[PDB]
Amino acid sequence: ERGEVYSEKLFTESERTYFFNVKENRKGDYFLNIVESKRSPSGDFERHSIFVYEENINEFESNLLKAIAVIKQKVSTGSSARHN
Amino acid sequence: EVYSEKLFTESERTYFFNVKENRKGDYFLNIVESKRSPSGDFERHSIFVYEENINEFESNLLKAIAVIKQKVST
Ligand SMILES: [Mg+2]
Repeated sequence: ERGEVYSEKLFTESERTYFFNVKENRKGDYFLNIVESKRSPSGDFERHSIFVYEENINEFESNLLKAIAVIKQKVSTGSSARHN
Repeated sequence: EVYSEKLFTESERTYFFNVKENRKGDYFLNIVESKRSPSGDFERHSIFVYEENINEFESNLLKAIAVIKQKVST
């Protein structure tokens, strides 16, 4: 697909499915498009879409990594330890 | 609300990076894009990611971002 540089889909075990897209504009600049597609209880599809331009990618990335770190800090890990 | 950071840009787009806690105590990420219309009204685009999907969401986001970062350094 012309104008579409990269596209990946992520299914989850929840009603949320994500798309990670890299598109090219008229000038040849790239931009990111993150889409969440949520299936409502009724069966309708809600699409939430965020755009990030080439110029703000670095800051977007470092801020994403900082927010995710807060969650990764919280989450319980793999640990003679016996689970279940 | 566990964490909240705002990213201003030199454009009509502002981003929010939020970490919230639900009833159960599970964390979730919320990425918000605030788009400023010429009139002065704000468009809010919001994405939620549950704790259990955070690793896969992050690695997929980083793979897409890397594609852009590789272009700009070429
Ligand atoms: Mg699913």
